[PDB]
Amino acid sequence: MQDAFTKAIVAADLRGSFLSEQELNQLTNLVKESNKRLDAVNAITGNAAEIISDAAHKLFAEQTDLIRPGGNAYPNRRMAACLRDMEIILRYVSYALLAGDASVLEDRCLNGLKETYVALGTPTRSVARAVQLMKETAIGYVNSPSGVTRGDCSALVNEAATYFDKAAASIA
Amino acid sequence: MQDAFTKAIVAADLRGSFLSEQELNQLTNLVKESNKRLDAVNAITGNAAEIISDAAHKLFAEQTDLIRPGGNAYPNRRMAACLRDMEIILRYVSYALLAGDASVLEDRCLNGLKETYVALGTPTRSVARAVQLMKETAIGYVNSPSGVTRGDCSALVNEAATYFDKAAASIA
Amino acid sequence: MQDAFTKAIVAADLRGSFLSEQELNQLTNLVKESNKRLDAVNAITGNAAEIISDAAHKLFAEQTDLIRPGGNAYPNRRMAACLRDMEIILRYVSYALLAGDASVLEDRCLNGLKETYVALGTPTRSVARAVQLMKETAIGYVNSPSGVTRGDCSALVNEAATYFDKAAASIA
Amino acid sequence: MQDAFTKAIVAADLRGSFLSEQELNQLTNLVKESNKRLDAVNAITGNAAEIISDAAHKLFAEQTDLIRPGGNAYPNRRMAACLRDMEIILRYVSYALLAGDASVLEDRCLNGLKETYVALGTPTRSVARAVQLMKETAIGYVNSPSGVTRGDCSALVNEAATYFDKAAASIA
Amino acid sequence: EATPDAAAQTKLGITAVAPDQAVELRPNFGEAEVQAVIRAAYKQIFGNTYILEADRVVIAESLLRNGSISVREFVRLLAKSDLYRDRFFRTASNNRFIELNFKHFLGRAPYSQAEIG
Amino acid sequence: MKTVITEVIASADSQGRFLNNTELQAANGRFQRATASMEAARALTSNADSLVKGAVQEVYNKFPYLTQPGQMGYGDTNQAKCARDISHYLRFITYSLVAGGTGPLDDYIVAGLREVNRTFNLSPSWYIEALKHIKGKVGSQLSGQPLTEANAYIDYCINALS
Amino acid sequence: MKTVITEVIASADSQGRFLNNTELQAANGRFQRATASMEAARALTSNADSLVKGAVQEVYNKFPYLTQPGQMGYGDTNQAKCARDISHYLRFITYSLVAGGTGPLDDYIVAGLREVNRTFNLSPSWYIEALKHIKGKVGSQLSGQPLTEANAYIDYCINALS
Amino acid sequence: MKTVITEVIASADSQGRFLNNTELQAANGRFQRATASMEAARALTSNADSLVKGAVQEVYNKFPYLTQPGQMGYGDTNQAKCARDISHYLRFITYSLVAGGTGPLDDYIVAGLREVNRTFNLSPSWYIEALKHIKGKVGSQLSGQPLTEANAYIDYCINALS
Amino acid sequence: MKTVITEVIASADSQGRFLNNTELQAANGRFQRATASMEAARALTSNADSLVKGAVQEVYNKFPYLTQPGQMGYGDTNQAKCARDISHYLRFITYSLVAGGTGPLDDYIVAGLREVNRTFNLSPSWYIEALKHIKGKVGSQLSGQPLTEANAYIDYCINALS
Ligand SMILES: *[C@H](C)[C@H]1/C(=C/c2[nH]c(/C=C3N=C(/C=C4\NC(=O)C(CC)=C4C)C(C)=C\3CCC(=O)O)c(CCC(=O)O)c2C)NC(=O)[C@@H]1C
Ligand SMILES: *[C@H](C)[C@H]1/C(=C/c2[nH]c(/C=C3N=C(/C=C4\NC(=O)C(CC)=C4C)C(C)=C\3CCC(=O)O)c(CCC(=O)O)c2C)NC(=O)[C@@H]1C
Ligand SMILES: *[C@H](C)[C@H]1/C(=C/c2[nH]c(/C=C3N=C(/C=C4\NC(=O)C(CC)=C4C)C(C)=C\3CCC(=O)O)c(CCC(=O)O)c2C)NC(=O)[C@@H]1C
Ligand SMILES: *[C@H](C)[C@H]1/C(=C/c2[nH]c(/C=C3N=C(/C=C4\NC(=O)C(CC)=C4C)C(C)=C\3CCC(=O)O)c(CCC(=O)O)c2C)NC(=O)[C@@H]1C
Ligand SMILES: *[C@H](C)[C@H]1/C(=C/c2[nH]c(/C=C3N=C(/C=C4\NC(=O)C(CC)=C4C)C(C)=C\3CCC(=O)O)c(CCC(=O)O)c2C)NC(=O)[C@@H]1C
Ligand SMILES: *[C@H](C)[C@H]1/C(=C/c2[nH]c(/C=C3N=C(/C=C4\NC(=O)C(CC)=C4C)C(C)=C\3CCC(=O)O)c(CCC(=O)O)c2C)NC(=O)[C@@H]1C
Ligand SMILES: *[C@H](C)[C@H]1/C(=C/c2[nH]c(/C=C3N=C(/C=C4\NC(=O)C(CC)=C4C)C(C)=C\3CCC(=O)O)c(CCC(=O)O)c2C)NC(=O)[C@@H]1C
Ligand SMILES: *[C@H](C)[C@H]1/C(=C/c2[nH]c(/C=C3N=C(/C=C4\NC(=O)C(CC)=C4C)C(C)=C\3CCC(=O)O)c(CCC(=O)O)c2C)NC(=O)[C@@H]1C
Ligand SMILES: *[C@H](C)[C@H]1/C(=C/c2[nH]c(/C=C3N=C(/C=C4\NC(=O)C(CC)=C4C)C(C)=C\3CCC(=O)O)c(CCC(=O)O)c2C)NC(=O)[C@@H]1C
Ligand SMILES: *[C@H](C)[C@H]1/C(=C/c2[nH]c(/C=C3N=C(/C=C4\NC(=O)C(CC)=C4C)C(C)=C\3CCC(=O)O)c(CCC(=O)O)c2C)NC(=O)[C@@H]1C
Ligand SMILES: *[C@H](C)[C@H]1/C(=C/c2[nH]c(/C=C3N=C(/C=C4\NC(=O)C(CC)=C4C)C(C)=C\3CCC(=O)O)c(CCC(=O)O)c2C)NC(=O)[C@@H]1C
Repeated sequence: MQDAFTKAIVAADLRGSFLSEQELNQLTNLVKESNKRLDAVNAITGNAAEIISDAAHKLFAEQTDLIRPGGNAYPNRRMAACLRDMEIILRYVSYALLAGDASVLEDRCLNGLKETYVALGTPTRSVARAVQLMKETAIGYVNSPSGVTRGDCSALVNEAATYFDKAAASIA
Repeated sequence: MQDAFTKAIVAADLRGSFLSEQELNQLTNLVKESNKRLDAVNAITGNAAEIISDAAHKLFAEQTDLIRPGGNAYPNRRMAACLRDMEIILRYVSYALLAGDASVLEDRCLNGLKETYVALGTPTRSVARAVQLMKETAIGYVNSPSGVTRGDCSALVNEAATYFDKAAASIA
Repeated sequence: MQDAFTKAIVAADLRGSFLSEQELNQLTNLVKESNKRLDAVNAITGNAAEIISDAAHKLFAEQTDLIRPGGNAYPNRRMAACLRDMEIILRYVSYALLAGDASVLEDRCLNGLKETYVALGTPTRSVARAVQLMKETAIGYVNSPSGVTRGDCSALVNEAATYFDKAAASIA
Repeated sequence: MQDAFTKAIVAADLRGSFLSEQELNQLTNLVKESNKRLDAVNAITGNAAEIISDAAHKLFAEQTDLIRPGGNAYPNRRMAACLRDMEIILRYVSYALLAGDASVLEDRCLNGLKETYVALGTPTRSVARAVQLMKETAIGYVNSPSGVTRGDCSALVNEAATYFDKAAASIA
Repeated sequence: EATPDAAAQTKLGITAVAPDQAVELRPNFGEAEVQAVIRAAYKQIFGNTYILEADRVVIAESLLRNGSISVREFVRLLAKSDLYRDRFFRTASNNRFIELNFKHFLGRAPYSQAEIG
Repeated sequence: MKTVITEVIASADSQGRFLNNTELQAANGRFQRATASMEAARALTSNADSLVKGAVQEVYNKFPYLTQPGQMGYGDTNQAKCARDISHYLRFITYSLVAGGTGPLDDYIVAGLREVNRTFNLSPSWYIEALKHIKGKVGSQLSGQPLTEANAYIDYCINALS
Repeated sequence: MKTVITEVIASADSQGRFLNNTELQAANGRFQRATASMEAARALTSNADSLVKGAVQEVYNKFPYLTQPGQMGYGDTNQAKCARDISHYLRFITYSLVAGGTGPLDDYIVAGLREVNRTFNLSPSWYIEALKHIKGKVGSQLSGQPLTEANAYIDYCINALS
Repeated sequence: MKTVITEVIASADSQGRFLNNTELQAANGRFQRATASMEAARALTSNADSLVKGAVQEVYNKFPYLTQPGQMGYGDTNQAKCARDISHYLRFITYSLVAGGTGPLDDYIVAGLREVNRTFNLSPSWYIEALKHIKGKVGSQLSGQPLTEANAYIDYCINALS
Repeated sequence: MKTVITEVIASADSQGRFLNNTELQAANGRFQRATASMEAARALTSNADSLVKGAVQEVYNKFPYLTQPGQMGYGDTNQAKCARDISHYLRFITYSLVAGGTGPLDDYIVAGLREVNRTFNLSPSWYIEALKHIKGKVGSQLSGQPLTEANAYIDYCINALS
């Protein structure tokens, strides 16, 4: 795979050089945030089930037709898939969040997804929507925990967002 | 696969005919050369390791960038592949030489090799170069043995060349 | 696998020694007979189908019950197997004959054969019988060929026998 | 798999009870030693290659016959296997050492090994010997490192021994 | 009389293989990831026998990198190998061979005498 | 059983390599954390009982009808079982804290959870409440990292149940 | 196509190894044999026709009823076919002699032999006689190794047919 | 590339499960160590050159004959290469310290090491000395955990080379 | 063990067919060659010793430093081993000549060659010289095909070693 550290390495390698002092300071800083970073991840994983459950409810309240005969979330079999997919995307996002890098998400998960959805006749728009619904709920937890030392997580929060968005975009 | 004999057959088959006397005489004489033919092959196989070793040295002295960071023969892992490939090509060439037919070399190795190399970002030109470097060294041995009955191998030598060249061309 | 030559080697190896001059002379002699040896094999392979066909007829003339309902060669399905088996055994025997060594026959074919037959309820006795019937027919050809230079094949003939017999014994 | 912690759990489970306060204090203490424990492992892994190399030399100086034609370590192929085996045994031992439990060693590594050795004809006693030779060398490193904070590792050292010995015994 | 869960496994030493981890080759696989599938395949497909440097099959595993062939095709190339023949088939009887092929190709053993036939 | 330590061994073992720095780093992580984990376990172990009572109880408040005759919550046997079960969940959680991995939970509780529950018509919902109620209580006796750990594991089950 | 030369290449190719002494020895065997083989082919090629006539004929003597109306041997079309077919067999045999392997035979004649023959109700027996009759004639024009070779291939078919 | 973080992701990913407490514990380990690791890298990076000179040199003392004409150590080109190579080893080591895993080492240096070395007749021995000499020098500029880390990685190569 | 004869059997066996002309041709090759092969073996076997001394010696000339104290070439034990080893190479070569295939070489010498050599730090180079020196001497006692055969096998090892 790849992640923040490995990435920087690789770049450095092609230049053929030791790591720039500047570049170290990216990583040095990254370390400092770790604890925050971790809690963020922990928050998602802890609430996973819920995040999804929630998003779904809202998705189906909005796009009633998905669950009507002839729609894409009907019948049960399909519905199941739709739920499963949402979850997966989430799973990956989390992974990325820990790594500190989109890659894993892009390569295992997002790559080819649009086209699949297309071929099946799944409405990409709706998928994207779901992803956002998820995003908001997820942030909700990341950003409002209990028994964590109070401080600023914004930086992480935004990066989280981006991941969700890469997803939304590439699917859409 | 195919070889000189089989080939002639197949042709004859489509005409629907017994082999022409003329055609037999190709094969008759082909047989006569066997012994020479064999020794030629034996010479390559016997010197294999060296042929490669040699060619490589020269390849890297010329195209120094291949072995610099960012080049295609760096790092070790890649280098290894590059060596391996050279060898393979050689192996097939030899095979052809015995068969008395290009086919085996082209079908097993050359068909699609270029494209592979391209997709990877391997510089096809350099590959081709290597193949030639090999060619020259190889001929060197074929043509200058010791303790073999002295005689004219030219005919074989040229055919050898051609095989190498088909390789060079299709890769390039 | 193994054959006459390889075998002698292996022995020599454990002693840790170069091959004894005496031992070479076994192999030297063995070579000389080659031509005979080959023709023998050729004779079997050439007549294969027949050898079997014949043996079978005789087998069933003797043990009528095998082909009666309740017997082991009935119904068709079983009959087929029985024929198939005979053939195989033959095939191997031939192989051995060429190698100049029982091994191949023992390892691929004879090893476990009895027990198989037992588990199935195949009557080992009858199997053995078949093998002999085959033996005699086969020798018949080996020993009476057409267009071959006349001389003494006895030595080979006997070795052939032995192979057949090893088979008969281990099955039985 | 299993290790020190997991094990204690399982015991507790069969009693059907929460962990005894006394029992916690075993684990609490075990933790405290971690750092020592780790360094021990690190020492083995760091010296691995050599440990083996060494042991081998001594093994073959003692049991000359293993390397003589007819012995079990001759020829090359066999020798190679023997070296691989030594490494595997070592590898496991280390694993155990980290886990703080024999199990892993017993199940993956030692389980079946005697029987294998028997089938091969490999002399179990010699194997055991090798294992010991290794043991001593290994301890050597564990116990005499450089740049580590000075203190007492005995406790660990002995446990290491035991692992080696379980190996020796079960093979033998 | 109490047994730890997974006592049955620890007796019979099937502990490692009972639930068995699957290895999957994934897209844009790394260089270490492929090395691990190869490692796995040679352990299962070959027998747990030792593959020495010489033994390894360079051409087949080169194709596995760069996704020319899938792992299912990789396994097929391994199974048709001097090396697979030399071990397994050439020394075995057809009953021992077929029973070995079940196992390495599919974890199960043969369910019935018909399958062998 | 999945703990940090077992995993790295496993991974090392698969690749066929010695434990190198990579894995030890990981192990170190487990050991540093332990101090907090262990603390949490001591706290749960002590208050066990009280937590259990409280939970069982809660469930009934949440689902009054269970206690009516002809229901599942009704008649002591069932209540006893209900208690027992929750005890278990707790027990395992402690275990997992100490073992430093979900392993204990996975193998005892989670594996086969669904089918058991289906065949005996135990509603996941119930368990969940139990847990939640617990989580809330634990959220007093503990604090900082110790707390954090406790939660993680408790949740892990919630998610498995749901 | 299976000839000596192709096989050793194949075997070498599979293992991924250079052609070493082992294989060349084999090759040497072929090509040494060729001289005899080639001779045989020249002999068959020349007498082709005459061999064919003789064979076809034979078959009819052997199976008189074929020539009766409503049978297969009856009416010229069929006779033509019958001729054609045998020609083929012969043709291939020559090929195989020259190629120095059964290859040509296997791929043209043998593969699918059964089913073809079944679906069109060609009786193997017939072909066989043809061949035998041939073999007998060839047993005059040739001698020594040349002969031996001719036989081998002719037989090879007999066995495949039967 | 194998680092702590990538591995746990991988393992999680294979099973198809979310990152649970087990893995995070591990990650945490990596991050705590980093501070020491990073320090070590700063130290090697700075003294690089000097380490390299010293090493190359050493090798020649250890193997005088290399510097004789017609040998490998002889003539500047070779010396240049020799330098380059060791630089590389070092470079990668630093990388690995920072990445917190052997990953970088494995993929650049180790994979294919053998064959390269065989085909160009580089004796592992040499490299080894280089490393050892280095290790000895590093054993002054560093101390405590930073040191320990440096060693680990340096060794890792020794073992791979041997 | 791979000899011509074993291979054709194997190939025949795989396809599931009787040995047909194809294979026999090959076999014939092996047998006719044998006469030369056998001759070569008689020649090597006789001069063995002398060849060995000469080789060992050579190696030392080529690599003087080996004989210095604290090196591998130094002290009789090592010299004895060195002798032993080369004897082996020779022994096997003879075997292979007689067996008519590389088989004997592959299984004794080649398989596992690398790792052995790595673990004990035997430099392939040495062996090679030994062989070369040998090859040169053999290039006097033999001539024509006998010679050719001898070379083939000798080389085969050179290539395996390198
Ligand atoms: C960010 C979204 C929210 C937030 C986070 C936050 N966390 C800390 C500090 C820590 N959190 C952890 C978490 C872990 N460390 C581990 O090893 C693991 C896995 C086993 C976890 C879950 C730890 C240990 C710390 C340090 C000590 C502590 O008491 O927290 C902070 C403090 C800043 C820092 O980086 O130390 C913060 C701010 N707080 C919020 O308000 C955000 C919503
Ligand atoms: C060396 C002269 C040049 C060079 C070679 C090079 N090749 C690769 C990668 C591959 N090469 C092949 C090709 C073959 N494999 C086969 O099976 C056959 C016969 C059909 C051939 C000829 C393949 C399969 C690959 C890809 C996968 C693999 O590594 O095996 C590389 C490595 C590229 C990479 O990204 O790892 C290299 C270096 N390139 C040079 O720099 C030289 C000029
Ligand atoms: C040609 C590249 C160079 C050359 C070859 C050459 N060879 C011969 C004759 C023979 N060579 C062989 C060799 C073999 N026959 C085999 O069966 C095998 C494999 C086991 C080999 C390797 C043989 C046996 C002969 C026949 C006579 C002999 O004793 O060598 C010649 C002479 C011409 C001929 O065809 O007989 C020649 C010219 N020597 C050269 O001059 C070329 C540089
Ligand atoms: C014929 C002379 C007798 C006969 C034979 C018979 N055999 C079977 C079944 C099998 N026989 C074998 C044979 C072999 N297994 C090997 O591995 C080898 C060597 C490579 C041989 C020769 C095997 C594998 C089977 C089992 C598979 C199968 O059932 O086809 C049968 C069928 C048994 C049944 O009940 O279906 C028979 C009949 N039996 C006779 O009556 C003859 C005396
Ligand atoms: C023995 C069972 C019967 C017999 C055989 C026999 N054959 C020869 C001589 C030869 N036969 C062959 C046959 C082959 N050599 C090959 O290479 C091949 C496969 C490609 C075959 C089929 C050859 C070439 C010879 C040598 C030439 C010749 O025909 O003479 C003999 C003579 C003895 C000898 O060669 O030393 C004999 C006896 N003849 C009998 O009397 C038996 C019935
Ligand atoms: C025991 C065989 C020898 C010994 C060990 C020893 N080690 C320490 C202390 C530490 N060792 C480590 C090592 C690690 N911790 C990790 O997290 C990792 C993996 C990344 C390693 C390799 C650490 C961090 C410590 C703490 C600081 C320190 O170096 O002291 C001690 C001190 C006692 C303690 O409880 O820590 C000792 C004794 N020393 C010997 O003399 C033995 C031969
Ligand atoms: C070396 C100290 C001694 C020695 C060992 C030895 N072993 C073999 C062959 C095998 N050894 C094993 C063992 C293992 N497989 C495993 O996975 C494990 C660990 C879990 C072990 C220990 C196996 C399976 C083999 C067979 C290898 C194969 O399949 O090819 C040999 C070689 C025997 C042979 O002929 O292959 C040897 C020599 N024997 C000694 O003499 C030393 C004292
Ligand atoms: C409590 C919230 C409710 C309740 C529970 C209840 N459970 C059962 C029966 C079982 N409960 C379990 C659960 C476990 N047993 C285990 O072994 C484990 C893993 C360690 C768990 C989590 C099981 C397996 C059973 C079935 C076997 C058994 O006989 O107990 C019952 C009885 C169900 C029945 O139909 O007999 C009940 C009622 N009781 C309450 O009051 C709550 C509604
Ligand atoms: C001669 C003994 C008898 C005979 C033969 C005959 N053959 C056919 C038809 C076919 N014959 C063949 C055979 C071949 N075709 C091939 O391609 C090859 C391999 C190169 C062979 C051996 C085939 C395929 C056919 C099918 C149709 C066709 O003609 O191609 C017939 C016609 C039967 C019909 O009704 O189709 C006949 C009669 N003719 C005689 O009189 C003899 C009894
Ligand atoms: C120094 C200890 C000795 C020495 C070295 C020397 N090295 C080479 C050639 C190569 N060395 C390497 C090593 C690497 N290249 C890589 O890509 C990597 C991993 C990233 C490493 C470690 C390689 C690949 C080569 C071959 C390519 C090349 O030579 O450019 C030589 C040249 C030998 C030759 O060309 O035959 C030498 C001499 N020389 C000394 O002074 C020391 C004894
Ligand atoms: C001779 C050119 C140099 C030399 C050699 C030397 N060899 C060893 C040790 C071994 N050599 C071998 C070789 C073989 N043993 C086999 O079984 C086979 C296959 C049949 C071969 C080729 C082996 C395996 C060993 C290791 C076991 C043993 O003790 O023999 C040494 C000793 C190395 C050591 O570390 O003790 C030496 C020195 N000696 C010289 O003078 C030359 C430099």
